[PDB]
Amino acid sequence: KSERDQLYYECYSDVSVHEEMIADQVRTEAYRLGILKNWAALRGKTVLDVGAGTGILSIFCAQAGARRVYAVEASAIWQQAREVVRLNGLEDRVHVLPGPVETVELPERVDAIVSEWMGYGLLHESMLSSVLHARTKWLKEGGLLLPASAELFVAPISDQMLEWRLGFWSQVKQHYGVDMSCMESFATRCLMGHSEIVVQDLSGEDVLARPQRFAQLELARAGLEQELEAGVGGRFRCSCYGSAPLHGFAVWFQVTFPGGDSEKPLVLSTSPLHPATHWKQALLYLNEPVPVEQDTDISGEITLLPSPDNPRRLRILLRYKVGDHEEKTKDFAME
Amino acid sequence: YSDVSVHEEMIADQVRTEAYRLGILKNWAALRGKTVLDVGAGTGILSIFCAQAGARRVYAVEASAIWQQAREVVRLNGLEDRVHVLPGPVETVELPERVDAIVSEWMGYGLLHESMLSSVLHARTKWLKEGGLLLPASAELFVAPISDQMLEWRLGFWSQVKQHYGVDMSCMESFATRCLMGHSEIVVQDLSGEDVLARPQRFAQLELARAGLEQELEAGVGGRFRCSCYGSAPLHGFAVWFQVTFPGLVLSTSPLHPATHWKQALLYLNEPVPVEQDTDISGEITLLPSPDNPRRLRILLRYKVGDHEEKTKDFAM
Ligand SMILES: COC(=O)c1cc(O)c2cc(NC(=O)NCCCCCNC(=N)NC[C@H]3O[C@@H](n4cnc5c(N)ncnc54)[C@H](O)[C@@H]3O)ccc2c1
Ligand SMILES: COC(=O)c1cc(O)c2cc(NC(=O)NCCCCCNC(=N)NC[C@H]3O[C@@H](n4cnc5c(N)ncnc54)[C@H](O)[C@@H]3O)ccc2c1
Repeated sequence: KSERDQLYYECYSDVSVHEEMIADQVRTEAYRLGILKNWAALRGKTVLDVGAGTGILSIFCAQAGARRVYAVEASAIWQQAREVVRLNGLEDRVHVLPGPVETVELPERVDAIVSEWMGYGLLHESMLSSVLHARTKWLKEGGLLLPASAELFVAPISDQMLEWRLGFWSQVKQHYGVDMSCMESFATRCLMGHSEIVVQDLSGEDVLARPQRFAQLELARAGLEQELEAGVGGRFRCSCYGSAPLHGFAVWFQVTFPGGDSEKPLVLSTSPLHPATHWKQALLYLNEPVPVEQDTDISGEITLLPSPDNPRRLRILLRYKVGDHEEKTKDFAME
Repeated sequence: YSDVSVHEEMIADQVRTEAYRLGILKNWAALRGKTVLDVGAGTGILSIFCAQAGARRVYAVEASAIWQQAREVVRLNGLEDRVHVLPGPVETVELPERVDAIVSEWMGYGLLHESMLSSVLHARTKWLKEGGLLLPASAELFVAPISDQMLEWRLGFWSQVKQHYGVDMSCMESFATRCLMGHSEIVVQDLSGEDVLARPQRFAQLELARAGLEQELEAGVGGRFRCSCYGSAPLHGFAVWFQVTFPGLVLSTSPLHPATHWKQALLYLNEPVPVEQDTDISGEITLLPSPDNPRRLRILLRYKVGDHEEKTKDFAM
C-alpha cells in the first residue's frame, strides 16, 4: 500500500499526467462549459475542488463568479497550482490547499463541489471515494455537485484493430513469401485468451449493436459509497446490427453537469461514437471471436468491482449470453 | 517472447524485415549450398529467407516457446527437410555440425539494451566455421546533437493554455522543463531530420566476428566525437542510434532514414543550452551494462558545448 501511495504521489507530482488531462480538449472544454453555465448556482458562492491538480477547474469556478474556491490537491503539483492561481491574479478568491481532501480543514462548509475524478473504465484508480468523502464532510445540505452524475454504457464490438492483428499472420505470405497462417490460432489465444481489461480507442464502426446504459451513479446520494464496495453494475440486452465476428464488449462512461435544460443537460461522453478522449474505452475480449448475425440477441450482466488485492484496481465481472449459445462468464481486471 | 506481440511488432517493422530479407537474399552467392544457424529464430521467418537464398541447411535455434510455432511455419512452407527448428538456448543446443553462416536479429533499443548480442557471440565461437558469414556482420553507432521539436511543443504547451481556455499557465514551463529533461533516463523516441543539429558522428563500431568482443562489451563500447552545429537552436541533448551492415546493404535506425521500431535513444541535458551556427560540440559516449543488471543499458555521456565547461550525465534505460 505505501508503495502504491508513493507511486501515485510521484505520478501526479509530475507534469505528464496533467499535460495529458489539460490537452484533452473534449474533457477540459466540457468542464469549462459545465462550470460557466452554472454561474447562477455559483455566483457569490463557495466551491471545493477535490483533487485540483494545476488548479484550472478552480479558476473556471472563479470565472463563473464564485466568491471563494478551495483547491485541494494531495500531490506536489499543489505548488504549481499555487503559482498558476497567483499568475492569474486569483489567490484572494482561489485558495490552494495541499494534502488529501479527507484531512483538509476548511473554514466553512461549501455551496458546491467540483471534481474531475474519473479513471479508465470510470472506476479504475478513480477519485470517486474522495469526492464522496468530501460531499459528506464539507458540502452544505442541498449543495451542488459538478458533474452531478456518471452513467456507464456497454456495447458488443467487432474490433477492426484486433481483426487486423489476428489476420496479420495470414497476410505475411503476400508481403514476404513466407506462409504464416498457422500462427492465427496462437495469436488469438494471446490477444483474446487473457483476462485483462484493454484500454483502447474504438470507432463507431466497431459497435455491433445499440449501446446500452447499464448503471448510473448519482453523486449526491448517501450510501453510494457502500454500493461501490458491493459493485456498480447492471444487466443489458441488445440486438446485433449485422454479421460480424463478436470480439467482446466495450465499456465507457459519461458524466452529466446540472443546470441549463433540465431535460437536456451538458454531457461529457467517452463513447466511441463521440469525439475521442484520453480515457478511450475499456475493452472486454471474449476468449475467441463468436460469429453473430443481424438481430442476434446478446444479453448479460456487467459489474465493476474493486480488486481483492487492491480496492483501487478495477475488476469487471462479465456474464453474457450470445443468442443460442449457453451463458458464459469472464472475470477481468485492469493491469 | 512466448507471446505474439513482440514477434508481430518485429515482422510489422517493414524497414527491418525488408532489409533482413534483402540482406539474406542478396547474399545468395555466398549462401548457395551452405549451412546456416539462425540464432534466436523466433517464428523462423529469417530461416526461410535463408532457404530461399539457396542455403542447403538451416538450424533455427529458439529458446522460447515460440519454437513450436516456427516448427509449424517451417512445415507449412514445405522446408522440414532443410530447416530444422531446435528448441532451447543456443549456448547449450547441440548442432550436428559447424555452420558456414549465422543469421540473427539481435539488436535492442540503443543497440545493446536487453539485446541478444551475447548469444550471437557465443554461437559464433562455438559453431561458425573460420571466417564464416555473419548476417549482419557489424554494427555502427552514431551520435548527433538534437533540438527535439516534440519536446519544444511539450514545453511550450503551458504558454498556449491561455489561448485554448482563458487561463494563464505560462509559469508551468520551468517545472515541465525540469520534469522532462532533469531526469537521467534514456528516452526512446523517434526524431526526424529537423531535430538533428549537426552532422551525425560515428563513434564506435562492433565487429561480430571478433573473439574478444564479449569481454569488451563489459568494459563499455563507445568513443569520442566532435561536430559543429548547423545553426541557432536550443540544444536539448543527443540522439544515439545504430545501423547494421550485411556483407555484400545497411539497416539504419537514423532519424534521417525511414522509421523503425527501434526509433532513437535520446539523451537529454538537464536544461536546454543555446547554440549557434558552428558552435563546437565534442565529447564521448560509452554504452555500458548497468551495475544492477548487465542486460540493462547504461550510457555515460561526457560533453563540451563551445565555451561552456565539460559536463557529464549518466543515463540508464
Ligand atoms: C491521511 O490519509 C488520508 O486520509 C488519505 C491519504 C491519502 O493519500 C489518500 C489518497 C487517495 N487517493 C489517491 O492518492 N489517488 C491518486 C490518484 C488519483 C485518481 C485519479 N484522478 C485524478 N484525475 N486526480 C486529479 C488530482 O487529484 C489528486 N488527488 C488524488 N486523490 C486526492 C485526494 N484524496 N485529495 C486531494 N487530491 C487528491 C491527484 O494528485 C491529482 O493531481 C484517496 C484518499 C486518501 C486519504
Ligand atoms: C545457458 O543459457 C544462457 O546463457 C541463456 C542466454 C540467453 O540469452 C537466454 C535467452 C532466453 N530467452 C529470452 O527471451 N531472452 C530475452 C532477451 C532477448 C532480447 C532480444 N532478442 C530478440 N531480438 N529476439 C530473437 C529471439 O531470440 C530468442 N532468444 C534469445 N536468447 C536466445 C538464446 N540464447 N538462444 C536461442 N534463442 C534465443 C528470443 O526468444 C526471441 O524469440 C532464454 C534462455 C537463455 C539462456
